Parts: sequence; structure tokens; C-alpha cells
Amino acid sequence: LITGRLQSLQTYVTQQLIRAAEIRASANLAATKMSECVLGQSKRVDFCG
Amino acid sequence: LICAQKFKGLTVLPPLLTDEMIAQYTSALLAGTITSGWTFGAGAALQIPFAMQMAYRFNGIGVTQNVLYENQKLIANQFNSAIGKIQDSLSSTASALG
Amino acid sequence: NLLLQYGSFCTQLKRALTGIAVEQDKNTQEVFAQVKQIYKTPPIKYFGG
Amino acid sequence: ENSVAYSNNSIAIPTNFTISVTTEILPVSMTKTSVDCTMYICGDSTECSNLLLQYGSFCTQLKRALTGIAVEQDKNTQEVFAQVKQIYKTPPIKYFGGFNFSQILPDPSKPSKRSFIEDLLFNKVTLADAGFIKQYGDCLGDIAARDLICAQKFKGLTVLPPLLTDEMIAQYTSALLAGTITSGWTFGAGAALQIPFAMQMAYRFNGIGVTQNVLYENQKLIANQFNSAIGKIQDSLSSTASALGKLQDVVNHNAQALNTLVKQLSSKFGAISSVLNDIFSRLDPPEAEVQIDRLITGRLQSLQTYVTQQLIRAAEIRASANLAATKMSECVLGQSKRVDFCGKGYHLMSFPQSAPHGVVFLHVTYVPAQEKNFTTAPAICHDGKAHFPREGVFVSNGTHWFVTQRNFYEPQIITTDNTFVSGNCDVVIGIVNNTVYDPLQ
Amino acid sequence: NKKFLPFQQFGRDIADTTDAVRDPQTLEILDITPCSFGGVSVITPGTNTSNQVAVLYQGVNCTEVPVAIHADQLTPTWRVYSTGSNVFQTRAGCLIGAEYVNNSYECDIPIGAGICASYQTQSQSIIAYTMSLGA
Ligand SMILES: *[C@@H]1O[C@H](CO)[C@@H](O[C@@H]2O[C@H](CO)[C@@H](O)[C@H](O)[C@H]2NC(C)=O)[C@H](O)[C@H]1NC(C)=O
Ligand SMILES: *[C@@H]1O[C@H](CO)[C@@H](O[C@@H]2O[C@H](CO)[C@@H](O)[C@H](O)[C@H]2NC(C)=O)[C@H](O)[C@H]1NC(C)=O
Ligand SMILES: *[C@@H]1O[C@H](CO)[C@@H](O[C@@H]2O[C@H](CO)[C@@H](O)[C@H](O)[C@H]2NC(C)=O)[C@H](O)[C@H]1NC(C)=O
Ligand SMILES: *[C@@H]1O[C@H](CO)[C@@H](O[C@@H]2O[C@H](CO)[C@@H](O)[C@H](O)[C@H]2NC(C)=O)[C@H](O)[C@H]1NC(C)=O
Ligand SMILES: *[C@@H]1O[C@H](CO)[C@@H](O[C@@H]2O[C@H](CO)[C@@H](O)[C@H](O)[C@H]2NC(C)=O)[C@H](O)[C@H]1NC(C)=O
Ligand SMILES: *[C@@H]1O[C@H](CO)[C@@H](O)[C@H](O)[C@H]1NC(C)=O
Ligand SMILES: *[C@@H]1O[C@H](CO)[C@@H](O)[C@H](O)[C@H]1NC(C)=O
Ligand SMILES: *[C@@H]1O[C@H](CO)[C@@H](O)[C@H](O)[C@H]1NC(C)=O
Ligand SMILES: *[C@@H]1O[C@H](CO)[C@@H](O)[C@H](O)[C@H]1NC(C)=O
Ligand SMILES: *[C@@H]1O[C@H](CO)[C@@H](O)[C@H](O)[C@H]1NC(C)=O
Repeated sequence: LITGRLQSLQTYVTQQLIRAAEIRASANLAATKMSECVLGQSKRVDFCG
Repeated sequence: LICAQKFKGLTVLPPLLTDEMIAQYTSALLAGTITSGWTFGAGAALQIPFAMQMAYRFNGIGVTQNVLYENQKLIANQFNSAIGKIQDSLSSTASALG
Repeated sequence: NLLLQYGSFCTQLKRALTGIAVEQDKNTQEVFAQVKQIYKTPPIKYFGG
Repeated sequence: ENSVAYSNNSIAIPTNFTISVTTEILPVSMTKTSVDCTMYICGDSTECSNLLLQYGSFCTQLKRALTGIAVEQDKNTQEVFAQVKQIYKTPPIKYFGGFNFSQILPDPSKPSKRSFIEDLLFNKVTLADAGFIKQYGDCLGDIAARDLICAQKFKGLTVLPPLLTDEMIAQYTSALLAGTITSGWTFGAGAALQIPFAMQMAYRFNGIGVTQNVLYENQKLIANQFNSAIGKIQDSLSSTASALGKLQDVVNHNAQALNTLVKQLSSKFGAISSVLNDIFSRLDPPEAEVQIDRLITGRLQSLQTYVTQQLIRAAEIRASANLAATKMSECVLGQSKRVDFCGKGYHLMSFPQSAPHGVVFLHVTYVPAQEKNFTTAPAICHDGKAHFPREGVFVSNGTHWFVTQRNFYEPQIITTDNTFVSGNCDVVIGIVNNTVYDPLQ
Repeated sequence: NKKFLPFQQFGRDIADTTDAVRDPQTLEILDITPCSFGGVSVITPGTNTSNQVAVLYQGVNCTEVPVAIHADQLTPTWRVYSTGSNVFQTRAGCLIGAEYVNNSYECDIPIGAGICASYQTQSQSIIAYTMSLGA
């Protein structure tokens, strides 16, 4: 029982650590868009709107 | 459900930033971008008329300034209609958040 | 008592589940805290129509 | 809390400007590693291998993944630090319009080619080891079992040195600096073309919407400000507990992972003990083999977990490496008009620097300093016809009306060549009365 | 040179490894270091081009690999590679089977510490040389 439950916990923590990286990437993209389209006009096409 | 998961040792911690402070930051950003142009991103904010900022932006994308200053009322009406349309669409739509 | 024989996996998991917690508020502060001051709108509101 | 005195006929324009210097830290690569499955999982015993051979070929994919990571780090470093195909050399003289550059240019006096700021950065960061030929033989004497790397080599964990040495990285950075200081930005698009520093500065100021006459009439001031700023940043980067935590984090995480992996070896895993010889003795084969199987399974599962956790960080390291390469390409080899990317405020240039397991940037920015109240109008109607600024803002101190540029107060006189007319002056909103010189008449 | 307290039996270190032991008969401090071990890598220029190869060892000064080869009791070609025909010692380890030159050009096969092995044509043999960044 101990080893089975511990392995299940390992799987869950691995999945959470997987999702954290994607959340970081989305947050970084959002910050870049904030900086480049709220603090000034961007000449890049289709990047904002 | 939260009480059920609590008894097995599973807990959730509250976020550091409350929604009120996030709203305050958003309001500050909107004020800075509405009354000071884009100058406040670099250094100290400088006041500037909104129409002159609009002329700036149109001068950016290959359009001379005289286009805006002769069609101000039409621009205002279209912008107001657009904001009303987006408000109505957001009110009606309850699944686009995704 | 028996869990102590299996090692310090609990320390490993507790350490792992804190990087995510610091990651979240770091992300939020980086995305939103982009203004040094706190501006506010003037009492009158007439932006050219 | 601050408030803005917004008025529909008011505007503010700076008089001073100000140069500044800011740093940026980006990891580029981690430390490669390798593992020895057979001796780690069981030890020096022989029967352990015999019992293991009937298991799966687990070590094959682990070795494959570790080798992939090891080559991937090398690929990242080569991609970020090999964007030029020539090794330029600085001219013998060191005079560039009065500027100071001894703090970043290479010093031939030092036997090791490494500039002053790079010297400070390298000395500040403490690594596990400097050389890598050090081995068990180098641990002879009291040094044995006294170093963490030495104990890791004891436990069958080895570290493969990176292909590129520090001197080659320093040479690459020096070549990039020489190319960006002498030839301007054109060397990133073919063959380098020499050009004096002052004209490049005039170009860069023209980029952010300031006429060159501002630079050519103030050169001493900018030179002194730049020199003072570079001296101040040199003094400040030493400090203590600085932003080098970003680079320290990778080393700390690697050390923690390795320490946890090695210390986890001494777990009984619910068996009688954690000694192969002890289990081999005092017990007959029928249950000794069960105990050995349980221990082997536990150790192999722990190793697999370590491999997965180690593979996790490679994605974020690669993302950081691509970000660093993007910043190099679009900040050093040119001027980026995208706001708040190559620094804070309007951007001018950058000079890269090399750090252990990372890269260091030195952004150069531009910020307005002191503003003034002024009264403005959108247009001018002299002969029943609207007049608009060719580029700039119509301003007035209260008595007379002048036209000036955007981010630097510089009044002039309205003339026919400085304005263009369009339509009548009965449809605009806030037009006023004034006259135009019309120099032809 | 390290000393022990009178009651100390045998020492240890970080990560619980047996560092030093005191001999019961004489009470003298002795040290323990395991036998040399490490990975083995093989450099080849392609079977179609040729068949001769150069071997490598990682993190080992190889003044004692003939002993390991003899203990392994492999085919005589392994003992041939234990001979001092062309032994070059690098930061990563030592290289066996290829000579060392110092005219530098573009790399072909990475090894480590800025050293690459290529197949020059002048007789044909495996050559080792230092990395060259350009001109
Ligand atoms: C623009 O800024 C510069 C420097 O920030 C000002 O120059 C200073 O002038 C005073 C008085 O002449 C000197 O004592 C200072 O030493 C100068 N600064 C430096 C760095 O040497 C200049 O006055 C400002 N422009 C205007 C129009 O006042
Ligand atoms: C460029 O910077 C270097 C570095 O500070 C200056 O060299 C300094 O010169 C002073 C006086 O001659 C010495 O007291 C310092 O010890 C020197 N520093 C170093 C690091 O050697 C140099 O003078 C500057 N060049 C110009 C033209 O100002
Ligand atoms: C606004 O600027 C103008 C231009 O400098 C000022 O007009 C000049 O003022 C000086 C001050 O005595 C006179 O010597 C010049 O003859 C004026 N120019 C002309 C063309 O007559 C004006 O005074 C400024 N107004 C304010 C309120 O500062
Ligand atoms: C700008 O100047 C024009 C011409 O001097 C002014 O136009 C006249 O304004 C008076 C004021 O009542 C009228 O009686 C005239 O009929 C206007 N003339 C024309 C041809 O329309 C104009 O008012 C001035 N603008 C301001 C704001 O004073
Ligand atoms: C063990 O007993 C012997 C009995 O004489 C002690 O003397 C040692 O004798 C052996 C063999 O004759 C020598 O090799 C040693 O050099 C002797 N010891 C010394 C210190 O000279 C010996 O001391 C005893 N060992 C202990 C008590 O550890
Ligand atoms: C400009 O602002 C003042 C006061 O804020 C207001 O009375 C005036 O109507 C505004 N201008 C226009 C054209 O409405
Ligand atoms: C510009 O005018 C506003 C309105 O009173 C004032 O608060 C501000 O201080 C003025 N700017 C400067 C630089 O004095
Ligand atoms: C070796 O060279 C021959 C000649 O072109 C080629 O046909 C063969 O595919 C090569 N070997 C490999 C493994 O590609
Ligand atoms: C092997 O070479 C290294 C460096 O050349 C040296 O430090 C080491 O002592 C050598 N090994 C022996 C046994 O002398
Ligand atoms: C290659 O051999 C040695 C290696 O150090 C070097 O000193 C020598 O100059 C080189 N040979 C020639 C012909 O330059």
C-alpha cells in the first residue's frame, strides 16, 4: 500500500510540474503582449488584433 | 466538495494578490495609457490632448493627420457603437471564455 | 513509524510543491506590476467626444 | 499616488535627456551529466548483474536521453554564441569621440583573455569546480572524500566537460563587441563596413526621432554621462547578493538533485538492510533473491524519477536559450523599435558579456528628464486655410507661436516649407489665428 | 595526513562513504580510493570510408589501461590499443589510435574541451586537432 500510494503521488506531482511550465509560457507571452501593445503601438502585423 | 478534499490532507493556499489590487493596477494602467500617451512607459508621464494622441497614432500607420481632424464625430460614433457591441456580445455569450 | 524507513520523499515532495507556489505569484506580479506610481483619472471626463 | 493635470489645451515637453545603463541576466546552459547503471543499482557484487540481466534493457533509453540532453546543451551554446563568421580585431587606438571603453575591451596584459567586468562576474560566481581533469587521483591524501564532486565520482556519477572552453566564448564576445563598435550594425547583414562612432550615434538618435544636431551640439555631455554611467555600473555590479541568483539557481537545483539521488541510495526500502553483502550472507537464496529484487526495483524506480525530473528542466533551459539568442540578434546587431525589449525606455544599443553558464547584457537607454508647461493648438488658419505641422507639435509660451519636435524642446518659426495646407479652417475643432512667414516672398 | 581521535575507529564523509580506516595492528591512518572506472567511446569515420577506428576513455589518465586490457582478456586487437602507439591526454580523458597535430580548421566530430577528430587524407588516418573559430 505504501509504495502504491507513493507512486500515485509521484505521478500527480509530475503532472502538476508539467502544467506549470505551460502556465509560465502563457504568462510570459501575456506580459510581452502587455508591454508591446499597452505601453506603445506595435508595427508588427496581426500580433495585436 | 472542498471540505471533502480537506480531510485527506489536500489544501489550497490563497493567492497573494487580491482582486482589488489587480483592479487598481488595471485602472492605473488604463489611466496612464488614456491621458499620457505612451510616454509614461519610458519615464515621467506627460499630459497631452486625446485628439493629438489620435493624430499621432494615425500618423504612425501611413495616414496623414488631416484625415482624423476632419472626421472626429464619425470616429467617436463608431468607437461608441463598437464598445456597445462588445458589451452586448460579452453579456450574451457565456462560453467564449474557454 | 514505518514511513520513516522509506526515506525523505516527503521532504522532496514538500520542496517540489513550493516552486509552483512561488512561480504563480512571481508570474502575476511580473505581468501586472508594470507601473511605478498609481495614476487616477481627472475629475472631469471629456476625451474629445 | 500621483495625478495628471489633463487639460484639452495643455502639453509638456522635455528639455534635458539622460543616458542610463542597466543589466540583464540570462542562463544559457546547464551542466551535462552521465550515469553508470550497473554499478550504481547494485554495486561491486557479481550476482547482482546476473540477476539483473533477466530484466529489461532499461539503461539503454536512460543513456540515450542523457546523451541527447548533453548534446542539446552544446547545441544551445553554439547557436547563441556563433552568430558571426569572422573574428574581428580592435584597432590599436582606443579613442572613440571621447568615450571610455577600457572596462569591456579585452586586456592583453592579463594572461587569460578576459575583460575587467567579465573578471568581476567570473570571480563573483562560485562553481563546484574550476577544472575538470580532477579525478580520484587528484583526491589523493586528505582530499579524498572531501569534495562533493569527488564523492559523486565515487558513486559512479561522472560529468562531461562542455565542448567549448571559456577562452573561445571570450573571443566570440570580443569579436561581437568589436563588430558592433567599429562597423556599426551593418556587419550583421554581410560584410562589415567601417564608420566613425559619432556618425553611428547620429544614426541611432535619428532612429528614436531626434535630429542629429542635438548630438553634434552636445557630444561632450553625452560622452561624460556615458563614462560616468559605465563607471557607476561597474562599481555597482560587484555589490553583494546581486541579481546573480538567476545563475546560482541552476547550480543549486543540480546540486540538490544530485545530493538527494546519492543520499536516497542508503534506504532499506522495507528490506532487512541496505547492504548487498549483508543480504547475501545470513540468508539463503530463496528469500535473499526476493529482497534483492525489491531493492533493485526501488532503486531503479528512483533513478527513473531522477531522470524524468532532470529532463524536465531542459525545456525551460532551451526556452531561455532561444530568448537569449533572440535578444542578441535583435539588440546587439541592430536597434529594436519594440518598446521595453532591449532595455527600459528608448533603446540605443547593447554590449554582451560572458558569464559562467550564462550570458550578460549591458543595455544603453535614453530617458527624458525635465518638462515644462506649454499651451498647444491642433492647427493654424491664416488665409482661411488650415495649416498642420509637417512633423512635431504647435506650441506657444503665451506670446508667440512656435513649432517644435517631439521629445526635445527646440522652437522655430512657422514657414511654408514646415507646414502643409489642406481644406478650409471651418471643420477643425480648436484652430487659432496666426501668420506664416512664407520665406519666398 | 589527517589525524584521528584515540577512540575513533574508521572515518566517513558527506554522502556516507567509507573514507579512511585505522589499522587495528599498528594504529595508523590509511585511506581508501576505488579502482579506476569510466565509460568507453569509439570514434569512427564511417564504415564505407574506412574500417580503422580510434577509441577514447572518459576522465581517466591511462598510464594503467594495459593492465585493465590484460585483465579483460579480450582479443589481441584490444591489447594492441593498450600499446603506446599514439597516446594523447586531454581534459576529457586520453585518446588512443590517432596522432596529434596543431593545424586547426573546421570541426567534424566533437570530443570535448575544444578538440575534434577528423579523417585527413595524407595514407589515410584518424587525426586529432584543436578547434578553430575562423580567420
Ligand atoms: C541639461 O542637463 C545638463 C546636465 O544634466 C545641465 O548641465 C549642467 O549645467 C550646470 C550649470 O552650468 C553644471 O553645473 C552641471 O555640471 C551641468 N551638468 C553636467 C552633467 O555637467 C544643463 O543645464 C541642462 N540643460 C539646461 C537647458 O539647463
Ligand atoms: C578610460 O577608463 C579607464 C578605466 O577607469 C581610465 O583609466 C584610469 O585612469 C586613472 C587616471 O589615469 C587611473 O587612476 C585609474 O587607475 C585607471 N583605471 C584603470 C582600470 O586602469 C582611463 O583614464 C579612461 N580614459 C579616459 C580618456 O578618460
Ligand atoms: C516667448 O518666446 C519669444 C521668443 O523668444 C519671446 O519673445 C522675445 O522676447 C525677448 C525677451 O526680451 C525679446 O528680446 C525678443 O525681441 C522677443 N522676440 C520678438 C520676436 O520680439 C517671448 O517674450 C516669450 N514669451 C514669454 C511669456 O516668455
Ligand atoms: C480668427 O481670425 C478670423 C479673421 O480675423 C476671425 O473671423 C472673423 O471673426 C469675427 C468675429 O465675430 C466675425 O465677425 C467675422 O465675420 C469673421 N470673419 C470671417 C471671414 O469669418 C475669427 O473669428 C478668428 N478666430 C478667433 C477664435 O478669434
Ligand atoms: C600486538 O602484539 C605485539 C606483540 O609484541 C605488539 O608488538 C608488535 O609486534 C609486531 C610483531 O612482532 C610488530 O610488527 C609491531 O611493530 C609491534 N608493535 C610495536 C608498537 O612495535 C603490538 O604492539 C600489538 N599491537 C597492538 C596492541 O595493536
Ligand atoms: C475643453 O475643456 C474645457 C474645460 O475642461 C471645456 O469647457 C471645453 O468645452 C473643452 N473643449 C471643447 C471643445 O469642448
Ligand atoms: C504643468 O502644469 C501642471 C498644472 O498645474 C503642473 O501641475 C505641473 O507642475 C506643470 N509642469 C511643470 C514641469 O511644472
Ligand atoms: C557509404 O557511402 C556509400 C557511397 O555513396 C553510400 O551508398 C552508403 O549509403 C554510405 N553509408 C551509409 C551508412 O550511409
Ligand atoms: C594523470 O594526468 C593528470 C594530468 O596530466 C595528473 O594530474 C595525474 O596525476 C596523472 N596520473 C598519475 C597517476 O600520475
Ligand atoms: C605542431 O607541433 C608543436 C605542438 O605544440 C608546435 O609547437 C609546432 O609549432 C607545430 N608544428 C609546426 C610545423 O608549426
